[PDB]
Amino acid sequence: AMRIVMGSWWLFTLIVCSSYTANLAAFLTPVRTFQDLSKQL
Amino acid sequence: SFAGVFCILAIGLLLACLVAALELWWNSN
Repeated sequence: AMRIVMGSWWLFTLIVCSSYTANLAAFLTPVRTFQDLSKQL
Repeated sequence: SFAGVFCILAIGLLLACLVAALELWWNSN
């Protein structure tokens, strides 16, 4: 009833935070590379 | 990569132990 409430709508946002958290993780993505100026560093 | 990340993780334990003592005292009476 009201005892069932505590972690529930807590998870209605914490997992959403976690979804945004794991979301961003890769969004900026002899032979080592392909361009000569990229070799310069 | 995790500074205010685990803040809410402890906040849920706060409201947990809060209502854990609260309804227990309301119902053991």
